[PDB]
Amino acid sequence: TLMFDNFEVDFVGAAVSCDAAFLNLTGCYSCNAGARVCLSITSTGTGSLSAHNK
Amino acid sequence: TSAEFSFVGESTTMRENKCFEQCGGWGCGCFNVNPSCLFVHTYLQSVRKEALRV
Amino acid sequence: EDPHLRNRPGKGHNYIDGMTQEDATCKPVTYAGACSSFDVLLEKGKFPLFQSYAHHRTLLEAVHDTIIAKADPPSCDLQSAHGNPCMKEKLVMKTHCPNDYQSAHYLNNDGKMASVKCPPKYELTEDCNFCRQMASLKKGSYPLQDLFCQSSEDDGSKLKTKMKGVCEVGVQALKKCDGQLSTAHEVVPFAVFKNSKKVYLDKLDLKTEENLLPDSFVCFEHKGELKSFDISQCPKIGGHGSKKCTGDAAFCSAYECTAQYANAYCSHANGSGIVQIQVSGVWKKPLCVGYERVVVKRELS
Amino acid sequence: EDPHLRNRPGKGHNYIDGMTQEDATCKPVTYAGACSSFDVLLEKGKFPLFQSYAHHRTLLEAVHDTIIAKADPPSCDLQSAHGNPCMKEKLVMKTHCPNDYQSAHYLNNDGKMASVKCPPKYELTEDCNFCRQMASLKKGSYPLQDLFCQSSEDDGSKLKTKMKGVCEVGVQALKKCDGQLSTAHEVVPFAVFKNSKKVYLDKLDLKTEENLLPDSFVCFEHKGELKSFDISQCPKIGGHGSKKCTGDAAFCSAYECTAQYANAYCSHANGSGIVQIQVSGVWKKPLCVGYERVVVKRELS
Repeated sequence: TLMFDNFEVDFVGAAVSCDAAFLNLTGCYSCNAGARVCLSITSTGTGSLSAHNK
Repeated sequence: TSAEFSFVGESTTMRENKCFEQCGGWGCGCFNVNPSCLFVHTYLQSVRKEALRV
Repeated sequence: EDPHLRNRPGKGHNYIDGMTQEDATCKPVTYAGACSSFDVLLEKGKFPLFQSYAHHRTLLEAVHDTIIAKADPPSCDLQSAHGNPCMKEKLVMKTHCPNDYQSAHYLNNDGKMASVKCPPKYELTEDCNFCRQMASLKKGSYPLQDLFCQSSEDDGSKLKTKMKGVCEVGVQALKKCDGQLSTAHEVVPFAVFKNSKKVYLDKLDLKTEENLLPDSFVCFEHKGELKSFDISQCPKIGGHGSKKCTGDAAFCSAYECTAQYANAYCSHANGSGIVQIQVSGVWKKPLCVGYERVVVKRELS
Repeated sequence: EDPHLRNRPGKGHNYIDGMTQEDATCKPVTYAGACSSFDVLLEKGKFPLFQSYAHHRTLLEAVHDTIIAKADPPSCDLQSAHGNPCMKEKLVMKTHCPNDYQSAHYLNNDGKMASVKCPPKYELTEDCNFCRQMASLKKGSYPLQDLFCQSSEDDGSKLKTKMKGVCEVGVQALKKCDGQLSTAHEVVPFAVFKNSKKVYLDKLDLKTEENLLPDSFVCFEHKGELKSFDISQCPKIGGHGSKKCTGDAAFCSAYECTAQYANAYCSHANGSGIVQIQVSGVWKKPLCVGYERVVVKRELS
């Protein structure tokens, strides 16, 4: 149970470009733990990478 | 007996004193932003002009 | 008692024509004076309603503020000769007068101001029906009712006393009653609207509402116990006054808060503002609401 | 045990620009030191925190030890209401002002040292905001806050009051609060670092680290009222030279005891050393944590 007791957060940066890479893919399928993925993100600024399938 | 309604308790009738808690600020008619209270002097009065002896 | 509640809102006139012997201590209301027509209003164990509503007008103050008109005669003499219309309501009003005082003011049936007057130097009895031959003598008026005046312009002349199973209360005549009825003295509230008769009440439901009026605040200074200060000399939002004055949010919402450029520190006055009455659910603004002990005739069988 | 809380380690000077009457009996502060700025610190039922931290410095002692800087001006006036840089922080506070006092020092927001001064022979008021007219007047000041002092040079200026759930608490205004709120007059812990601002805190987590330091060992002149003596002139362990000094068990175990060759008897401080605090979850060494009764605005909407 996550509870937020009046917390202040800010985000000075924005969204910039960056290259990603592959590391390792472990885990399982059709289970509660799922499959853990390893991705190597190499960027120059502070932001967030968004990815999706087809 | 409250000091405001002290003249009501002079009669020999059934009465009680139940305090309450209300909000404050200028949203309900208060000068201070602190939560206000409430003074209620409830007294009983007869209704039916006939009584029963069980 | 309570020296902090001596500041009266508006003009603050607790006198009347005829008994102007203590006008030096009541106009204006000072602290070192001995106002006979105000000391009994702050005594504990008598008038709790006036203590709860301290910063409000009274009867004579309402007369001097063009709110309540004067009757005819406004000061009836106690030397009656099988007449005097100001006696039929006084005899049916059982009050307690601790002598000393010579006059007494109350509310009439029409809604004006009907008071008695005794020739000097007489003193009232245990009730105040006649001034016998003469500690010392209080040249004032003993308040017989615990009512308070206020400034309002709410219309309400089409409303009368509507009770349940009550014959004739006070000096009025509600409904017809020819069967069995009682005769005793009970405390029944009342309320008078704008240009209306003395309408009685049955279930009083007050509503204290604060306002930003200059009379609803105090002015206490520190430079020079604490000493009082004139609040009317404070700066006004949009103009400029003689002196300065600072305070909190309630005091700063009406006057300009200069902080370090002020000479006093005003606060909020307890027991001020206009009140509303609940008449048939719709909240109305009365003018004078109080309590009195008159003859009440209820319906019995 | 060992009532040696009157001795002041190090320099121990309680002087300020303005109180020139207690200059002869103020530097240093020995057992026979007379001054109203220090006698009220050891009184019972007023300053409990100073009694808990008796073997520590004060505010003026921290100023003379090149730890706490001075404001500009360091001593203000409360006579004329022409405005001065001191009322902006004094009006938001609420501290008691004892009788027969002219000055009142406290801790400002900029981390320096600001104080006021009353012109002779006008004393202060009950709240300390203004000054009124005048027993015998004291020759010193009165600490408005309950803070202490210590020897610390830890850096920490790039910080900010991290108190969630409240609005404008103390002096630092994090964000406005015009909607629903509830203000009062409570106490909030704060700590000022080296060349920083008054950073308020929520909970207080102090910890005194006892260590064999020269600032934790008192000493007085030995002879056949006791007079204080510099404890830093004593030798180290395994040495018998320079200024001789003796003690009991802690001083004899830490240093040496020459018995008859010693000219001053030393002792141990009842609880003294390095005092830490838990600010921002990081162990830091502050300067003087104190309390104050200011305006605390909380958040409700």
